[PDB]
Amino acid sequence: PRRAPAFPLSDIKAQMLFANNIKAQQASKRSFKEGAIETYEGLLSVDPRFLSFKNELSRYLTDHFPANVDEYGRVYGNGVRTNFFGMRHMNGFPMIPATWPLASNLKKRADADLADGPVSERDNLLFRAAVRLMFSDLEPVPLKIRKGSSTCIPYFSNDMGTKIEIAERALEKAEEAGNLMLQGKFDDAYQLHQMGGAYYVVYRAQSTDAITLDPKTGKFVSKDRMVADFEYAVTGGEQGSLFAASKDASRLKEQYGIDVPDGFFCERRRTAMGGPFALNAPIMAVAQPVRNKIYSKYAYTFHHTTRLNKEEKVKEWSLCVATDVSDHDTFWPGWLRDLICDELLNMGYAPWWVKLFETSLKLPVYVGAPAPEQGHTLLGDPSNPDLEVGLSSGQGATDLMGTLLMSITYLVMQLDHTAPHLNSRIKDMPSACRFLDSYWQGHEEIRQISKSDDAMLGWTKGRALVGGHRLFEMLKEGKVNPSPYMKISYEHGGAFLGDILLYDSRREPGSAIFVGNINSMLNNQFSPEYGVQSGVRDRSKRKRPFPGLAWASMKDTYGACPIYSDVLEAIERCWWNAFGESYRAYREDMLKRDTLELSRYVASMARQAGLAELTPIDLEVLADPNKLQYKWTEADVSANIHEVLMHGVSVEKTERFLRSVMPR
RNA sequence: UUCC
Ligand SMILES: [Mn+2]
Repeated sequence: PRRAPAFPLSDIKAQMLFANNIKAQQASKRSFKEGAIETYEGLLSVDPRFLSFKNELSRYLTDHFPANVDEYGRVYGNGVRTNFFGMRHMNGFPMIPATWPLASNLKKRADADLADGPVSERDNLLFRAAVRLMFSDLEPVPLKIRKGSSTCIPYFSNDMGTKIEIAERALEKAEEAGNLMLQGKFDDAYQLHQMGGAYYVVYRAQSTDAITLDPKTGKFVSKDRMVADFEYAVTGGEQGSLFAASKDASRLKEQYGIDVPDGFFCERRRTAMGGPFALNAPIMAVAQPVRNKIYSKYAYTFHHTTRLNKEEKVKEWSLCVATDVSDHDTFWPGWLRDLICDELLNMGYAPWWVKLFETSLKLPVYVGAPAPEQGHTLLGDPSNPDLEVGLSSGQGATDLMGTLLMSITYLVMQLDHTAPHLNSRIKDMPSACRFLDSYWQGHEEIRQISKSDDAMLGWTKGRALVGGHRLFEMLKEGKVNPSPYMKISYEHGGAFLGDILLYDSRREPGSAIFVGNINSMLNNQFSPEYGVQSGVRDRSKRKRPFPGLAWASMKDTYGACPIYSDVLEAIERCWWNAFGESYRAYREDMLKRDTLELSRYVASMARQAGLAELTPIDLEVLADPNKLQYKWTEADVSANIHEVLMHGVSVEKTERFLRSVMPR
């Protein structure tokens, strides 16, 4: 299957990915880096008192609150779905090495017995119907840009004025670039408009990962995370090795003189990709309108906000199945990319725009530093984009691509195993569209609520119900994958978008409730993914702008957890043992300081008005903008708060851009 | 130095 071409940083093809400015040049050369994160102002993640705190808190909570998950993966009782040892990592120090991204996932999919295209005409009609329902009758809106985000290849600018110019210039020259691409002139498109080149691979921390305590040895064991070396990555797995990264932290003592307590490990690192902003801008200009459409018209299956918002839907079901998808982004099929482009062309979308979109899902990737003495290599040839990495995280519409794939995959699962009587409803495009439009509004006996690779599938009373139970049973047995498209299983400890579905003795959706995940509160408060970046003066540009504000939304977010009170008290007690101070007081102080500092960023609130007008979501997002990247959408945040985190491009300009893209 |  052809190895992918690879070029060292020194090669002209890689050099061309970095503009002649210090930032870009430094991004190209950055070597492996690690170090303790500043968990909170003045507190490092490896501070002896903090690790002592984590040791005691994790053992105590695990021992006193064992998981309550039944044989079908439904959590009940204490609402706990696992041990609490996940907090035992030296945050800021990664597992070595991180993985090289797979240049082609075709073999990976084939070996996993996944299909290389819609397996039946019905499936082909549904995937295409999804494209028609999602990309039709879109309303333009201004292109919003995250403050402080990098434009990556080739400029690596973080300056909002520069980003706005890049975005406006891109919406203006997109057509010309796309047509150049239609002519096979990728180098031209890239050199003239910076549309193309590659994704810049950045390795991010998944701060908490599974750890178990071996009753026999009394030693802790970290979950092995398999990583691919360069050979494996460029040959799509045909050669090279797939092996377990080392999470052993002993090295930190010898290397940095850091004391490492027993049972503390290095963090799991995941690949993330920064897209070339000039190419992403014209894609984002279409993506937001699509989100606005599916979150409004198809709100039932796609717009999720609070625990109660989700609860109201699942309540009406007779059966709720919490699914789980294995490695969604790397398994995502390039044929769906081509199917989507093809259908957009049929709907009348501008060819040059579709070309831009298709190319963004075939782009080469530049690998920075997976480990010491490794990296700085471009995978793929920018002159002719042909990678099959699956779904690139920094592409302008990754969320939509995952949602489109999975939503139809789940529907097909329901049709295949429970509702054959609904197949006659899907005879052609018009009927497929009508059926999908109704299914997505929650009007059929089979339903779902989903977002990318997270979802809950439902069956009301009816003919499909009996099949629903058979499907659930098949998932429990876990011997046969219920889908030809992705590896699907049931989630151990069913949850949807952060909220655990707590069942009572009846184990039925009608008497079940969504509660926050208490473990996530712990991950967020004691294992953040980033330090506080106290050296970045503009807080709005930090990964964690106002960390202290989360204390004010805690009760609203986790109050419904059965053991909420208990955890807060175990924390207070353990923090006292470790620091000789009150954690609560410590947090109230951080809350006060950040509340005072927030007024400096929000025109709305007076030079000291409280948080009175802000919602729980507003607060969680100010403390962790990332949640606006996987949990909520712009519309869920008060407008004056959204302005703090994002800046937009003129409405007139995106409006003019959209008009030229969409169907006449 | 990404992406509702
Ligand atoms: Mn789930």
